[PDB]
Amino acid sequence: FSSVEADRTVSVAVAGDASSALAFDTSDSNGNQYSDASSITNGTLELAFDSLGNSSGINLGAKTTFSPLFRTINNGSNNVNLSIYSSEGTIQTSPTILDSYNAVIENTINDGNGNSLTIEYAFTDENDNSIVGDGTNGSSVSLDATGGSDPNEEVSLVIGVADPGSSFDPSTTISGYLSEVTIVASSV
Amino acid sequence: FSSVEADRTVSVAVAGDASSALAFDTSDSNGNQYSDASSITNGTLELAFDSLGNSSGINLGAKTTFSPLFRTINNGSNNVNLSIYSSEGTIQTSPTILDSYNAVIENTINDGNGNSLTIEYAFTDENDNSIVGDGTNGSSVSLDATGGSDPNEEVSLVIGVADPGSSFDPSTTISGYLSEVTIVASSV
Amino acid sequence: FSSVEADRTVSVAVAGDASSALAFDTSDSNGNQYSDASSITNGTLELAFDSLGNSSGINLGAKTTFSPLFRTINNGSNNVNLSIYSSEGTIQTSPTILDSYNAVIENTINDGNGNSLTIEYAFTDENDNSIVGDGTNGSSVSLDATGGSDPNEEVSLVIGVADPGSSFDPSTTISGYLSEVTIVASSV
Repeated sequence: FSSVEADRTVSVAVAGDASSALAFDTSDSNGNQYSDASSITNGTLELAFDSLGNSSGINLGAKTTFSPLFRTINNGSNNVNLSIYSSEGTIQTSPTILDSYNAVIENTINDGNGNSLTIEYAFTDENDNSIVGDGTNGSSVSLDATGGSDPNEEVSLVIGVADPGSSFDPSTTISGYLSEVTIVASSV
Repeated sequence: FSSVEADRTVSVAVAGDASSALAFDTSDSNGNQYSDASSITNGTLELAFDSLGNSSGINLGAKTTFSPLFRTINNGSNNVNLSIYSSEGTIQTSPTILDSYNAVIENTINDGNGNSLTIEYAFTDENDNSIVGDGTNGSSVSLDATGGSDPNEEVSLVIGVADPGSSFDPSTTISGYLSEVTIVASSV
Repeated sequence: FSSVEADRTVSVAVAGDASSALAFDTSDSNGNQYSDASSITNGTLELAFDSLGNSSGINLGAKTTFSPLFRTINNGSNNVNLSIYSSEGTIQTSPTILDSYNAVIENTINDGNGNSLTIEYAFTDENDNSIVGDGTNGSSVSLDATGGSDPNEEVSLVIGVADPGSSFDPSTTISGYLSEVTIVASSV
């Protein structure tokens, strides 16, 4: 009624690695690292497939499948549909190289004195389901809310690369690959 | 006219939670309540993003949108422009992390052996419009007077936090965050 | 001179609302009532914040400021200084909650199984001066009588209440608040 009101107060906190509302751990107690393909976050989760040592990244002209990779944690106030839609790349359905799974993240680049090289990505999760984000249909998996009993996420990955016998070479420049694989855990 | 007149009497009452000239409540229905992000006021309403059960706060380098959050109730005999702005932070326009909305409440913090980390807050109301208080222009929404027919108000929220490149770490100290989120429901 | 005289007769007329030497009014033609915070005098003028409707009083921890409230009307001869010294309450300077203002009327109350809650008042009118009573210095404003030009008076009000996070609870009894806000219009 014609007045101001200043009774509010707030407390906030930030946790980058293992205590956010939606976190990622990538390790097992008294066990092993799930895989060093992805490393413990430095304050931001990172994927390092493009370089391993004793191998200059992915092997061309074949299918490279990666182990469970990083797990996920949810503690928000609602059940969530975790999904990955990879803003930088492009959503593709009915894959051209990884023709088994339903939908994928597509990327393509060229040499510079050579032309298209085609690559494809898919995150397979629990029953090999391709978790490929939210789109016209996208793809997602169910999760438990704050507490609950059972989160069920160990998001595996598959990398597919074409095999051009010409119009491409594995030497010299290759333009930038994908980055910024966004994650969504919206409500349902 | 050269005389005193003790002609007056007055009655005053105080109520902090659900019955006042301007009230904030969570009284949806026989079915549900509006999320755990802001518990019922203890005498003064409080925002509790500091912790969500297992989680110690918010994700870095990501956008954390939140549910409708607390509602607002007006009971004064005037259509009032409800608005929100923190006296501890500062008003910013054309957000650096939340670049969709028009304006935000900007806050920043640092590690102590690591320098700035940036963060922004936006309250979106019943239609995703950013309420950011009263300023040179600010932002506000309409309301109904005493009784009226439709207070038709609920204040949504979004939290955006920048990503730390190599100049900040969650480890060790993080200086104080925002507090005292004031509110204005002045006369239009 | 050893005798008595009885040449006496002079009438007395009483009117509780408008025709008195000092009076109060609340509305004007073809327009609006100033506000229902103080309804028209029933023979005595009352302040009714306790029952604003759809509310149980004033918000805690807020600078509850109200509309211009009642005006003041004079029909006497001499210019007067108008002030409110609130016999029941206490006079305080350098307010503790409404700190910007000069002087205030102070009151405090408790729970019975809980302790002090602090509240404060002040009127503004022209100059926004407290107009709080006559005391060691008090606070007053000038007013004209028998027309001439006009009284040019309208006494607004502000209500401040503290924000105790403990030692108090809205629940259960809150002992009596202020009453008898006395008014003085004295000679100068």
